[PDB]
Amino acid sequence: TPDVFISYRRNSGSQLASLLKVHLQLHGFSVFIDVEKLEAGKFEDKLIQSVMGARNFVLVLSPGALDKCMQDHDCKDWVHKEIVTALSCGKNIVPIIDGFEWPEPQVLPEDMQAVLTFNGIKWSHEYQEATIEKIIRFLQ
Amino acid sequence: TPDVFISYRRNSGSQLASLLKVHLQLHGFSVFIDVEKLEAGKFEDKLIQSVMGARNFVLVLSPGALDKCMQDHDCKDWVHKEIVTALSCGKNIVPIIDGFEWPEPQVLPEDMQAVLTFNGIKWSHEYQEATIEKIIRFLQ
Ligand SMILES: CN(C(=O)N[C@@H]1COCC1(F)F)[C@@H](COc1ccccc1)c1cc[n+]([C@@H]2O[C@H](COP(=O)(O)OP(=O)(O)OC[C@@H]3O[C@@H](n4cnc5c(N)ncnc54)[C@H](O)[C@@H]3O)[C@@H](O)[C@H]2O)cc1
Ligand SMILES: CN(C(=O)N[C@@H]1COCC1(F)F)[C@@H](COc1ccccc1)c1cc[n+]([C@@H]2O[C@H](COP(=O)(O)OP(=O)(O)OC[C@H]3O[C@@H](n4cnc5c(N)ncnc54)[C@H](O)[C@@H]3O)[C@@H](O)[C@H]2O)cc1
Repeated sequence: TPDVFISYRRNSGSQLASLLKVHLQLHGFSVFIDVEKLEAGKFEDKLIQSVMGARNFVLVLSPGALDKCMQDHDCKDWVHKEIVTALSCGKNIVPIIDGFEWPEPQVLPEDMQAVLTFNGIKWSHEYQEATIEKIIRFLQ
Repeated sequence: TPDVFISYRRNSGSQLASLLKVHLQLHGFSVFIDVEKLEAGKFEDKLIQSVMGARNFVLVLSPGALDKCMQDHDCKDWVHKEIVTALSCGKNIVPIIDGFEWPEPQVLPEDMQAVLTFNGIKWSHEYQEATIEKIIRFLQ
């Protein structure tokens, strides 16, 4: 029922993810971010259904955002889990690049390596309105 | 003419500072932040005029936000200059605390120790709108 899911890393991406939420809602999108819209019940189900329900998966690539996905053999890391769901479901994946270094794909789990083939949007501190505009152009 | 001046550290606080700006604009307040409002001319002049011009001074205390203030005995650091300006002008100072560890006064320059005597607001990741509502209570 939301159009946009926001996947982010708390310890480096929380503030950016929130700013993305606020801007997109301003522009008429219904947005899921965990802190606003993850409510009662077993969260493993709710989180994954929430990815499945949104056309758009916006992924915040703050510095090191994918480091916990590395060597996540049992799929216990939540950004890992969200990306796989977005990939499996063929979502409109929009990476947002905020000081991220592109790792060699093979440091990532096979089931999320394809995340790096989607075109991302550089988050510009100096030109935020234009960044926001570009993100809206990408959204389906 | 701006009602609110946002002073912040770029390396740790740029996202929060932009998040705060949007929320305050949505609530009808005119906000200076550099990356939107600092325009042509000598920036030393224009910034200081901007602090002097705004009833309210929102200071973003991201972690280590005052580190480059300490031992800054010549007032070269920009967060130091902004604070000193807001103090001298008797501005409504509003600290926003986001993982900031409170320092002993003695480690700060004498000219800006008084900033620690102001009542600050805890930035809550889980209750952002409540945080924003409290900030607006503080503002004049
Ligand atoms: C004039 N400057 C700009 O960045 N101008 C940009 C153009 O319009 C928008 C804009 F503001 F972003 C900078 C000036 O730097 C210094 C710093 C020391 C000595 C001389 C200049 C600016 C401005 C404002 N604040 C205030 O303080 C706080 C941030 O302080 P700090 O986190 O510690 O910031 P810093 O990272 O040490 O400064 C970074 C510098 O900022 C840029 N940059 C430096 N030179 C100039 C210059 N000539 N013209 C344009 N940009 C300049 C370069 O990126 C440098 O890296 C905030 O509250 C701000 O209000 C600090 C530095
Ligand atoms: C259900 N959890 C919540 O945080 N719930 C909060 C209450 O409602 C709103 C809310 F979401 F903020 C967490 C669950 O954590 C884990 C983590 C590992 C194993 C089991 C549970 C959640 C949820 C969503 N995301 C998604 O992923 C990304 C964030 O990933 P990371 O930065 O890496 O995340 P983390 O911060 O390391 O999470 C662990 C922390 O999460 C909290 N916390 C853990 N337990 C629960 C729990 N039972 N109920 C509430 N909070 C819980 C504690 O603060 C833990 O330290 C985003 O894209 C999110 O969509 C990750 C973790």
